[PDB]
Amino acid sequence: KDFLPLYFGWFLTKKSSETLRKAGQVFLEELGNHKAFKKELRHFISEKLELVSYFGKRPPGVLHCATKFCDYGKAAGAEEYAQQEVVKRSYGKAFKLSISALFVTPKTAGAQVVLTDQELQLWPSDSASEGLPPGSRAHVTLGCAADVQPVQTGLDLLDILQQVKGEAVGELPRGKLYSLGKGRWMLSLTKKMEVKAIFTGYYG
Ligand SMILES: Nc1ncnc2c1ncn2[C@@H]1O[C@H](CO)[C@@H](O)[C@H]1OP(=O)(O)O
Repeated sequence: KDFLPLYFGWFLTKKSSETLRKAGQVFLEELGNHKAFKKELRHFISEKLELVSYFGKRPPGVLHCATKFCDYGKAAGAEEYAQQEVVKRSYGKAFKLSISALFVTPKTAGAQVVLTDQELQLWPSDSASEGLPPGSRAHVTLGCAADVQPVQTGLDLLDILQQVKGEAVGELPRGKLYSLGKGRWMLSLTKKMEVKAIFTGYYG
């Protein structure tokens, strides 16, 4: 047949990618320098940690929010995903993604995406997902620790939302900082950030 992409997703514009990337960097700088984070460094790893370097594996270019990992058809449900009318119809079209929070764990750094009803139509329907609304996994990856694979980022977000399912420990310029234990951190943005993106397929 025609082989599918490596994955489908929304790919941020240059502009939006810059803006979100910087926001992520600033968050990492602020968080690592924050008194509340320094107290819990023993629950984060095994003197201050520079989190921008810790998350050394970062997206090189434009950022994205993946929908369905297809691995060129080899992944289960890949064909069944690509054949959908709403996918074929939305291919190449513009969307705005809403960023609700930035998060950090011992494994990944990322941004939480809250999909619109329309965008959720593009979310795949193939135990981490249990109990949470559809599309909760939706994220943009900002960084990964050396031996992590950024499939981890989605799992990390889901685990975090399973927790949030109390009171702020800190105040950052962009919002409230929450300490969720086990080295997990969440910045809830006072103002949700809007990024512009195009739905398409990555081949690489
Ligand atoms: N098993 C998987 N399930 C869903 N998405 C995956 C995946 N493995 C890789 N991906 C996504 O596809 C890319 C493969 O190069 C990764 O960057 C990852 O994007 P992500 O960072 O947004 O999660």
